[PDB]
Amino acid sequence: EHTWPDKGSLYIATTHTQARYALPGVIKGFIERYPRVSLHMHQGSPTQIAEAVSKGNADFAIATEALHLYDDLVMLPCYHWNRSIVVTPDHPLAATSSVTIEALAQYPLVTYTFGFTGRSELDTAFNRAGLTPRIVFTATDADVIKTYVRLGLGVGVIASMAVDPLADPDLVRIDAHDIFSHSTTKIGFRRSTFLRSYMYDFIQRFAPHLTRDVVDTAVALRSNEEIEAMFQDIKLPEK
Amino acid sequence: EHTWPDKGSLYIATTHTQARYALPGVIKGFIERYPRVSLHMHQGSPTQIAEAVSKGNADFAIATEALHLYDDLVMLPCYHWNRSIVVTPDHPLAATSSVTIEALAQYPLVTYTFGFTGRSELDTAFNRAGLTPRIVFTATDADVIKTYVRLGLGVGVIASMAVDPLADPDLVRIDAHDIFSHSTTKIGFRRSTFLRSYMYDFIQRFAPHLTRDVVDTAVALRSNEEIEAMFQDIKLPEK
Repeated sequence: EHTWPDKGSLYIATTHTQARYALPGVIKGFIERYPRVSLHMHQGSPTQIAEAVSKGNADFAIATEALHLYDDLVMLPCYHWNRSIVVTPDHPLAATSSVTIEALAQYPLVTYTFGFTGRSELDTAFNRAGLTPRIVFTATDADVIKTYVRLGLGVGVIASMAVDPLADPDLVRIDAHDIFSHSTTKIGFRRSTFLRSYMYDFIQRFAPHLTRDVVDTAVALRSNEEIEAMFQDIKLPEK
Repeated sequence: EHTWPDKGSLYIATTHTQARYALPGVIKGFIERYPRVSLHMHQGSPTQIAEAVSKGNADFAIATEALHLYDDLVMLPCYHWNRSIVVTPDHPLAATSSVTIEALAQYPLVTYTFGFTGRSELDTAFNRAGLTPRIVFTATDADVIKTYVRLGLGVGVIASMAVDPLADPDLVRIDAHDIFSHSTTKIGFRRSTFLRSYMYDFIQRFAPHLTRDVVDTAVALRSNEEIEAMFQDIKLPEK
């Protein structure tokens, strides 16, 4: 209908990438739908994020899957995403017909800060291929990464959701989905958290397969591993 | 002339705000001027920044002044900057003729992460006025801060250099220079670092009053305090 009168607060701890490219539409929709809920969002490192909902006052952790770190939280898979290579049109990569990771490792890289927004998968891929990449520029934000790629500092590696040809018309995007293993964005919370109906609403808005029932089943499992296995038959959203 | 053949590396540890709004022009100019220097830049927290040049491999720390943290580095003042209030045109602040900090504290705030990019001065100002601000949104990036201000999450407080009416035409900027004490961006390095001529070039490009002589005098002082006092007669750049 119109709006809910529900009343309460919703504290989110998340990353730049989620805050910037994944959440604004969800949050806009939620804000008009749930007028009397005080929404809070604090960008943090994956460590800070886990700490914030684990020890602090965040209700929800929204971040890409990071080891046994969200271990004592209820973690739910929301969507899969991967990386795009960003270069200038005059870059040797732009000419190259199919670009591999040995071709990519030839160049200085401009990408995410270590342990952020799935850097691990980039590192792991290089380790696996026995290659040592020259990472010269590092940041939390795809925007400045793009800025420095356009100055010729090197080859950008960002999240594909952080690119758009409409808003970055002077760049060349190369999909690296066959180059890196995909990353999974997860939503998480403390088990002791009483899940308000707006909390269910929000979760399902951000992750449609996560209906109230499914969420309730997941908390009943008491393993994040079993929770992820719940969905191994279905194709999760790709972003 | 054209270019220098000089050869070496330049490792910079800095913040988002510097990387995004203060450095790209300097770096572009430096990159064509100093072709054979490998430039590296890694965004980090003020803690990471200090650690990186203090313990790690960064040559230069570029960040706003942060206590006895850069204590065992050579710190040089580069420029002063302050904050702007960012709201939507239909915000009560936009109508208000002169906006004070008691008027501002009436509203939920969208600003920098704690201990970042001069948050302290915002906090200190609120403490001094005996006011407790409702900070609902926090981030390292002015861009997403602006994004969430436009959704009506609250009142933005960013660096003035992070705003432009040309590139953010649908926002209202209010200068808060009489509201917050200014912040000072500083450049810093380890004393044992041999200062290459490109390093002097770069420093002076970023901070014109910091000529080779002046820089050399500053290292001779062996106090960051005396170094800052060297310039107390002149007006530092304002950004």
